[PDB]
Amino acid sequence: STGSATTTPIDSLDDAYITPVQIGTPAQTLNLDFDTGSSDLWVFSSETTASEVDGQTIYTPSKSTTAKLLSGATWSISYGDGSSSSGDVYTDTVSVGGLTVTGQAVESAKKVSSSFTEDSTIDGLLGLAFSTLNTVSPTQQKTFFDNAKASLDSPVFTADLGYHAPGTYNFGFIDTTAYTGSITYTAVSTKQGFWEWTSTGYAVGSGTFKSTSIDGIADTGTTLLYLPATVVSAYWAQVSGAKSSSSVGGYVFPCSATLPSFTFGVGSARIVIPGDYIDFGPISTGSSSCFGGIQSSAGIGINIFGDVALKAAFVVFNGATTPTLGFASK
Repeated sequence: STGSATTTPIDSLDDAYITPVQIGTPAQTLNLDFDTGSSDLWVFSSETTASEVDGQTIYTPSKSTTAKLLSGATWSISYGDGSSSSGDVYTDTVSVGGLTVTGQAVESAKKVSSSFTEDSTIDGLLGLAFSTLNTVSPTQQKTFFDNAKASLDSPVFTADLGYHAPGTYNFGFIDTTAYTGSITYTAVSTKQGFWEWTSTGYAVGSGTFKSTSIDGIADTGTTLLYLPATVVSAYWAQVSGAKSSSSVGGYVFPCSATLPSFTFGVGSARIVIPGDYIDFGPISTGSSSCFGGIQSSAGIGINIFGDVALKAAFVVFNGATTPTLGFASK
């Protein structure tokens, strides 16, 4: 089997991407944020505290003939940005782009934090990291990908995120028309439950490439590129007037600037992030100070290759017995 679904930016800044997902019988279609940095499939639901729902589409398990309460199971998750959600658990049929899993754990939110409530476009998350991070207790549950894997033509999924445009998540096959050149594969550590890999270095603009190992995670659910302070300082030093603002919470730059590209290494290969991808626009409406798309990971504890980096590439998440990650230009 295979599946293929279009993923669409939620706003003009590519702050996140949503992908339609069919849950239950008859299908209830919710727009979920596919997150390779977490391992819970959770949704706004008929059980979500009413004051915490503001425009989202909800899953109503009582209207699904295939829904079953997973008795005694609860879940609770926090994310790197301090947002959180929690609730109980159903199993139901879940389909993505024509690929169907029966008996998938669908985590129904009873509570969500304000950031989720305030984002009307995101109806929940679909985690695609390793199932060892799944938060369901007392019986940990598998991700959609792990459940699907044995049925897939090949045990892989791919992320092809667009810049200010739709893109694609494919399951079970590699679309050889979707990238240029060759895919370079690199080793993954699953020790922390993430798609964790080591970049071979970086360049700023047309500058020379610095060979240096940068350990980080491929995370479709994080908007920006978070790298060590040394690397980030070297980037922003090439933008006149750029500075780190403690009050704003990161590097800002004059909106009149033309940003340089940023290159990262994947083995001997190179992925180039165009300067435009690094512009996240005015810090507040009407401001001439713009927010940068490359920020320090110093306060986080891990480097994160988020959407800013990933959308410059065609990315293969290879879930073979020994997982690997592949990157191609496109």
